[PDB]
Amino acid sequence: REEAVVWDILDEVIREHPVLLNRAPTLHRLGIQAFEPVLIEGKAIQLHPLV
Amino acid sequence: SVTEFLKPRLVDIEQVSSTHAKVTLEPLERGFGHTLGNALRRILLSSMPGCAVTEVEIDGVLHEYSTKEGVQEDILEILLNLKGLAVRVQGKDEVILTLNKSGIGPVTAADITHDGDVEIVKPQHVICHLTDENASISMRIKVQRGRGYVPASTRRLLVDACYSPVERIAYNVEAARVEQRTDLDKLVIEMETNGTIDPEEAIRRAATILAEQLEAFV
Amino acid sequence: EFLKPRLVDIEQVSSTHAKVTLEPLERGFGHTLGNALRRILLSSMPGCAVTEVEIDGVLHEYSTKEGVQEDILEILLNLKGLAVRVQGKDEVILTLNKSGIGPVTAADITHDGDVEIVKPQHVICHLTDENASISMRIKVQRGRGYVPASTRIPIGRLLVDACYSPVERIAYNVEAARVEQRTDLDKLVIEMETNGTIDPEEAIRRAATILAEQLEAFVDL
Amino acid sequence: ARVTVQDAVEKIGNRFDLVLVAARRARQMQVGGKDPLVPEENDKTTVIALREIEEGLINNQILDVRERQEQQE
Amino acid sequence: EIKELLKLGDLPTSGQIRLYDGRTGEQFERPVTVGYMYMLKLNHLVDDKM
Amino acid sequence: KPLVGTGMERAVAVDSGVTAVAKRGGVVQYVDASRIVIKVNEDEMYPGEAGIDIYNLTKYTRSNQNTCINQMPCVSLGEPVERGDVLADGPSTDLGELALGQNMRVAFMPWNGYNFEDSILVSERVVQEDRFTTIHIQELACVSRDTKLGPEEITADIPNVGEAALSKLDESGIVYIGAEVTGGDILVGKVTPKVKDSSLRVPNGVSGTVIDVQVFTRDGVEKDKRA
Amino acid sequence: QDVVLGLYYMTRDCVNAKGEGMVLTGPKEAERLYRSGLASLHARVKVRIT
Repeated sequence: REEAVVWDILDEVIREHPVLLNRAPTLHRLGIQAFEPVLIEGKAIQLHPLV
Repeated sequence: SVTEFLKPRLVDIEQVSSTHAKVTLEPLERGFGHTLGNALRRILLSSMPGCAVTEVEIDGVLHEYSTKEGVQEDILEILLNLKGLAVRVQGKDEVILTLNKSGIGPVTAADITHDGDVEIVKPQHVICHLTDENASISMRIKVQRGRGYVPASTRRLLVDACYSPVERIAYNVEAARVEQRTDLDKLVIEMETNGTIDPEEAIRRAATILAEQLEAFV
Repeated sequence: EFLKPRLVDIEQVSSTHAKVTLEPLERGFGHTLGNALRRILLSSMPGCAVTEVEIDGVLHEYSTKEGVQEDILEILLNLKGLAVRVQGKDEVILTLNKSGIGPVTAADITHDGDVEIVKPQHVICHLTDENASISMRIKVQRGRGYVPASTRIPIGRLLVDACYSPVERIAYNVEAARVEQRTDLDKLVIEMETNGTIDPEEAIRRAATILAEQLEAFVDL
Repeated sequence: ARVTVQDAVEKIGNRFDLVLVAARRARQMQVGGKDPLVPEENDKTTVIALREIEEGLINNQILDVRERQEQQE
Repeated sequence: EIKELLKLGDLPTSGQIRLYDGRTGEQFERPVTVGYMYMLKLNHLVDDKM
Repeated sequence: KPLVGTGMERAVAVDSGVTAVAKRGGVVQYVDASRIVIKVNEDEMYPGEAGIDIYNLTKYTRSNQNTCINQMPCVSLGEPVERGDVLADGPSTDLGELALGQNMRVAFMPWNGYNFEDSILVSERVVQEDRFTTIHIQELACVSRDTKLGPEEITADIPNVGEAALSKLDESGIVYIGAEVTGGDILVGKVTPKVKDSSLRVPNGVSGTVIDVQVFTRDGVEKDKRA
Repeated sequence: QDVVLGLYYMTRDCVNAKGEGMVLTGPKEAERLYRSGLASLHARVKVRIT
């Protein structure tokens, strides 16, 4: 249902949990890194530009 | 629900010791963080009622690119050091001061004549160095009240009067969320002054100016 | 010690839009209040966009009514292009009933008291038949910003996008004021565009009200 | 609130004993008992374990002495 | 021929008009190329992908 | 109407027959979103078997990339037309010219790094004018086979579901035309006889509004009231 | 690509503009000048750094 309490719970469970990001043609070992998520509206992954 | 806008109140003032200031504001309506940042930035930047150094003459020097012996530094360099000087003044408009001293050593801001009204805020700041037993320093510093940054060409050796007490003003905008709220703005004011006034009161003075400029409207 | 401006001039240079003038202002306040008022007058104003329209002979929004030439969707966009003024209510229902061969403009809407149309000659749609009558009931309510129908969401009540904005085109140009025994006085000229729903004096006054409340957020009055 | 684990590697230079020591301590702090010896910032026991690494008071030796003494008790 | 068509209009010949930020509200230096491009939407829509 | 065209939109918009190509010229008597009636000029038209013409427009219907294919009339009422010309505009056609996307006001400047690699930035004015707004059509299928322990009933009686899940149905269990459906509600109640729910739902995460219900039935079975 | 363009534009020396040929005690008032518009972005100026 995505009620009023669940989003605060999601911001609880993210805060210090890394995830792995991965472009599919993985050439070398910077093809996969780790990031701490920050929740963004919309439907597309925002990604730090230098990386 | 057309008049209501989400009035922020300042969640914290992470202030660092004397004049370094980091002031945050949240939550804000979509867009208004930039107009508040730009308004407070331009108002604190170009229009602040303050006082500074305006013109200094040397009693034995009639040129900018000149020197007096016994001094490790130059007169352009002490123009930089006098631009760094920070003074609060009583409601009298102008007053002349001086630096009449004969003595070996660094010349500090406390070794200026005190002269009643004028309160030097940083006695630890050093103007110039003297080293010889007979090299005497003597000049005539003239403060003035004003409301901006007045350069030399816009206007005896001239001093650009940085009347505004602020030294760095900058603001970033990050996202800050309330319950179901999609995109609400957050104002982060990072700011340094010269220490002639505490920074939060300077923010309130700038807001007071713009409040009068809107008091004419509504 | 700064010189406060006053609402010195309002000039209805056209039926849609007008120019206003701020005078006198000091140095630095020109671009300051110019960017400020431009950003507020684009950002958040009152408005009277169209929200929900219930056309009678319509099941869903992608059908096509017999006797009108356009799609019903294009009729909905032409209803979106409508401008309307209210005074005292936050919502209202309107009425359109018309048959016969001819264009169908907003001037055929029932012209109930505080409801006011400022562009009557705008077309909604055309017809083709002697006897095929469109008949729609239009809910118009107040609002602010942009409310797409996916957010806030009967089978006949269609939902269109909310276009709460009285303005499109805002500009400001600074210049000098009169001599007046004091130079560096800045004449602020705001040139705005309005469909005809909000008076420019009311617009600039509400803008000042909003930005004054946002300064009220921490400084006292 | 933690961005780099550089100082953790400055205290244990092997960078893989880092992972085992921090994981062992954070497991023993996760499910039950043996409270963290640092103030927390409403953050998970991963960041707590690495933070107690960078305070120096966690390595393989402290876990050896404490697990051995809990065995003795 | 493009210069002649621009000269028919009110726009300057080089096409580089000065513009203004909404954030700062002041003039960018080095006036910029604006205009009207015909653009297209492609069928890689995000909710198909995500 | 693309600004910087090539002069090749005419031949494309004529020969790719998504528009209403006038087989004979004349004067248009009747215009509708459904159809266009063509009264032919007399010299262009046979003495015997004479009559007039009617062009049926193709309405909202499914494409093959699940986009929208639809025609719209471009000629006003009572109008001279010439033989071999468009009469109604279809998908991405305007007045006999191929109009794929839209012309927009555009600027080339680095803006806060939001355009970092190749990132096109779009102002909110574009989505407020609803002018990248597009239409997709999904064809959701549901079948009624017959396997062991019974056939596959199309009733509305569904075990352990909310009445809100039932409320967007008829008496039988097929959705009314015009329901603003949401992701997860039931279109057709399909039950497995044991009995267990396996009814057709919306694919998860999309909106929509039902425009049409096709129903086919193999011969030998009675139909309910909605069929 | 973008940020390196902005940096290369930010450190270069035009021969003359507003503020060319004065002195400044610190980079804080350099930023205060550039946000004012009372100087160039870039002009060969003797300042104090540390």
